[PDB]
Amino acid sequence: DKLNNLVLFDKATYDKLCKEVPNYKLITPAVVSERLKIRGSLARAALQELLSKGLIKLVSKHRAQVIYTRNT
Amino acid sequence: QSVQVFGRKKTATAVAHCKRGNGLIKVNGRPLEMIEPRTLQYKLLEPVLLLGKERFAGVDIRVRVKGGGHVAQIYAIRQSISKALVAYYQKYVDEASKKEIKDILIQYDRTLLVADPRRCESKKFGGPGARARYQKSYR
Amino acid sequence: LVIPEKFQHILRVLNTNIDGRRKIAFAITAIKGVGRRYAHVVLRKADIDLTKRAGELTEDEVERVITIMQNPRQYKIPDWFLNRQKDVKDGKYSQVLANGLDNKLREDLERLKKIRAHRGLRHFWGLRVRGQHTKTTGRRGRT
Amino acid sequence: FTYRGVDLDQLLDMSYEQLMQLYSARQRRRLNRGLRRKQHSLLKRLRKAKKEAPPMEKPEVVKTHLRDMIILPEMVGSMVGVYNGKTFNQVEIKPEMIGHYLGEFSITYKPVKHGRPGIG
Amino acid sequence: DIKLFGKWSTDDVQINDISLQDYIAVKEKYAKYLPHSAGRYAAKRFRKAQCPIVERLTNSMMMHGRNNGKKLMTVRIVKHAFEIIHLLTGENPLQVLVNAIINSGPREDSTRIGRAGTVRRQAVDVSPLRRVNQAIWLLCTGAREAAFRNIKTIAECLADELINAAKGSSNSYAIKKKDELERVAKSNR
Amino acid sequence: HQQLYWSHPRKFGQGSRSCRVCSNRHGLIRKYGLNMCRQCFRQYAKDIGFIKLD
RNA sequence: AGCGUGUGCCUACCCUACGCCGGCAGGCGCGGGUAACCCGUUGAACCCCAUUCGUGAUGGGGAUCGGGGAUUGCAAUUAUUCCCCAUGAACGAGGAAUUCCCAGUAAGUGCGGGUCAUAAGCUUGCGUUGAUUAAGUCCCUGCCCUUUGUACACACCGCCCG
Ligand SMILES: [Zn+2]
Repeated sequence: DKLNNLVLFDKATYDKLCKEVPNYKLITPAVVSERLKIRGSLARAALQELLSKGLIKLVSKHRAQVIYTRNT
Repeated sequence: QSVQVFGRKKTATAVAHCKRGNGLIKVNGRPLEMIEPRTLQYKLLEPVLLLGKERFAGVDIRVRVKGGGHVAQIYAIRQSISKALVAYYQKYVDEASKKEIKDILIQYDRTLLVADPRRCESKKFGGPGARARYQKSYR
Repeated sequence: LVIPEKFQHILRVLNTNIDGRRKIAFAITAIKGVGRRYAHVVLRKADIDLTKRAGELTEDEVERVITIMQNPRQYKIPDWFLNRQKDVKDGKYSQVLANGLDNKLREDLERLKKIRAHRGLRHFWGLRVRGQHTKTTGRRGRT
Repeated sequence: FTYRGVDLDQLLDMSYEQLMQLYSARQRRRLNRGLRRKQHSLLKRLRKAKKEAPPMEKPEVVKTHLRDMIILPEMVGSMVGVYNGKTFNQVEIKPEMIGHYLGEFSITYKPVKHGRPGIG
Repeated sequence: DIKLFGKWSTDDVQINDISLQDYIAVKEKYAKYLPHSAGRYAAKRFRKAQCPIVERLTNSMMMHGRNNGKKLMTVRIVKHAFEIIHLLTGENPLQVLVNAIINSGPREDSTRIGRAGTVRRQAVDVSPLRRVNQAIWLLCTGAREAAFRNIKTIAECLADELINAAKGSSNSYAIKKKDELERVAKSNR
Repeated sequence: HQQLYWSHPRKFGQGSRSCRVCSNRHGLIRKYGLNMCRQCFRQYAKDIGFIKLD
C-alpha cells in the first residue's frame, strides 16, 4: 500500500525516537523510516542531533549510507 | 645515485624518481593519502604496507603520472613504486635484498612488476564496437 | 526542529489546493505558472530560509510571497523570468498564474483562429504544430 | 485595437527603425538585414492600389509570389494574393496579423481525410 | 598481516563443507587489502577458482544495465555491507560470507530435454563450482530485487540477506530458490 | 534574362559543389581538399597514393 | 584521456587563446596557428567526495504546447538550430516472437571524423570504467564430407494420383 509518513516531529513518536534508538545496535536512515513510520529526511536530520547528544556512536558516514550504533 | 623507472597500465605512464632520501613518497607533488580515489588508497599503499616503512626509509619518491584514467593511474603508480624500489636495491644494494623484496612483491600480485599488456580492440563496421554487431531483422 | 503545532496542512493560495507538508520551494510548484525555478527566486527575494516546510510559515511570510507573484517587477526579478515577456496586446511584462494561464493561452490560440493562420488551424484540427513528422508518431488517442 | 500597447494610428507613422523594436526576433532581424529590391516594389504596388481605390471600396486583389513578406502595419486592409504552389489565394489583411509572414495564409496542401486502407 | 579493508582479518574464517574447500578462496594467501584486483581470471577455464570470492561478489553486484561498469560503486557497497553485517551479528563478517555461499547453492539441478513446447526434464548432480557460481548469483539478485522500489538501500538489503542465507532462513530470496530448484529436481529424480 | 538566369545565390549548400571528374553533386569527399565523388575517389585512390593497409 | 581536424584552383565557407559587455544563447576588439611551434598539459563524461530529496506518477520522466531573446542565411512561416521562463502526457521493466556476443569482450560513458552557410537521436573511428557465464554439443537452425534411395534434373518451391 502507499506510504503515509510524517514530515515533522510528532508528540508520541518523539518519545519513540529518544529511548530505543540508543537501544538498537544498528541505526540507519532507512530502518528508522520503516520502524517509526517517518520520511527519510527526519531520519537523516533528526538522527544527526543524537550524535551531538553524545548518546549514539557514529560508525561510518557516506553520501548514500549512514551507520549509527549505540554506545557500550 | 638516482633511479627512474616507469609503471604502466592501459595508457597511463607513472614514472618514479628514487634518490637517497628519508621516505616522503609523493605523487605529482602531493602525499599518497590525498590521492583522490581514496577507495583504492590501499591499492596505492600496497608496496609500503607489505614491505614495511623501514625498507622505504632510505629513499624519496616523487611520482609523476599522465594518461589514462583514475583506476588506470592507480595501477600505474603502484607498479612504478615497486619497480623503482627493486631497481634501487639492484643498483645500490645487493642482489639478495632485491630477491627478498621481489619474492614478496611477486607473491602478492605479479602486476607489481610485469606490465598488463591488454589494450582496447578496434571498432569494426557492422557493429557498435569490436565484437558486437548491429541488430538484424527478417523478411 | 521540534514538534510543530500551528500546522496549516493545506494552503489555499490562488484557488489551488497546494501541499503543506512538502518543502517550501516545491510546494509553490503545484500551481500553474510556477515551476521549480521560479519559486526559488521568489523565495530568495522574500528572504526566507528554504530548509523549512510549508506548514510552519507565519502568515506575514505567507502573504509576502504571494504579493511578489502579483507584481514581481518591483522586487528586481528580471524580465527573462516572466511567463509572458512582451505581450502582443499591451506589451507588458508579467508572470501569468493559475487562474489566467488557461484564460490567456486560450486567447492566444483563438487569436490565431480568427486570423485563419497556419498554426491556429493546425491547433484546430488537433494535429502537431511545431513541424514534427506526422506519419509514424502521435498515434495514441487518435482514431 | 493595439499591438504591444500602441494603437494602429501611431503604427502608420511609426518610423522604420522604431517599429523594429516592437517585433519579434525573426522579424526584427529581417528588418535589420533589410527589405530587398523585389520587396520595396510590392509596397509601392500596394500604395498604387490604395490611392487609386475608391474611398468606400477596398482595393483590387493583387497577385504575389512573395510568401516571405512580413505584414507591416502600413499594409493593413489590402487584398493581396499569395501563391500556394498552384493558385493565387485571396488574402485580406486585418490589423491583428501584423507580425506574421504572408505565406502562412495560402495553405500549401490539401488537409488529409483518409480513405479505406488497402493492402497494408 | 593482511586485513580486508584494513580491518577484517581472515585467520578465524572456517569453511565448513569439503565440497567447496578447494574452490572458495581466501583463508591463506588470497588475503587482499581490497576486492579490486583487475586480474585476468577469465583467461582460462577453472582459473576463476583462484580469485578472492569478495571480488566474485563485487563483480556480480554490478549486473544490471545501468551499473555495468561501476566497480568502485560496488566495492563501497560491499564495504558498507561489511559494517552492517558486523553490527547485526557481532563477529567476523567473512565467516558469514562463506556460510552464505555454502548454504545457498543447490546440489541437484534438472536438465531440460524435450521438443518445441514439451518439457520432460531429468535430475542430475551439481558441480561444486557451479554451486559457487549459483550461490553468489542468487544472493546478489536477492539483494537487487528486494531493494528496487524500497526505502532500504543496497547495503542494508545485501547485508540482511547475507546473514539470512547464513542462518538458512526461508525469508531470504537465495534459500527460497535453492529449495525449489531441488524440489522440482526431486519431482523427477 | 541578364539579371536572370544564373542569378540565384549559389554561395554555399549542396548544389554549389560538384565532383571534379564526374561533375556530380552527391556523395562528395571534401576532406583534405579532394572534392571527388565517393565513387570516383575509389577509382583513382591508388593513383593519389591512398593505399588500403588495414 | 585517446584517435583526430583546422584559413580551401573554381569557392563564398575555420580551429580559435585572451580582455571587455551580457543570466544565458551570443556581441565587440584583439592575438596565434598552412600546425609535435597555436587552440592544447587537448584542465571530456560516467567515475570519486560533500548537501538536499525520501518510495508517491514525487523533485523520476521529459513528450506536447504559450510567450520572449540570439546567431546562420538572399529567404527560417509547415516551428533550421540555439538560449530563458512556463505547461508537465505516456511510461511501474514489458505477451507471442526475436537479435548480438568469449576478454580489455558485453554493457556503461563521453570525444573526434563524414555529412556541415546552419546542424547528429545516424554512421565511422577513439579512449575511459569494466564484468557474469563457456572452454562444449549436434537438440534446433544451417554448411560440409562419406556410404545410398530416387520414375528428381527451365532439380522437393520437384515429379505426380484420383
Ligand atoms: Zn564523381
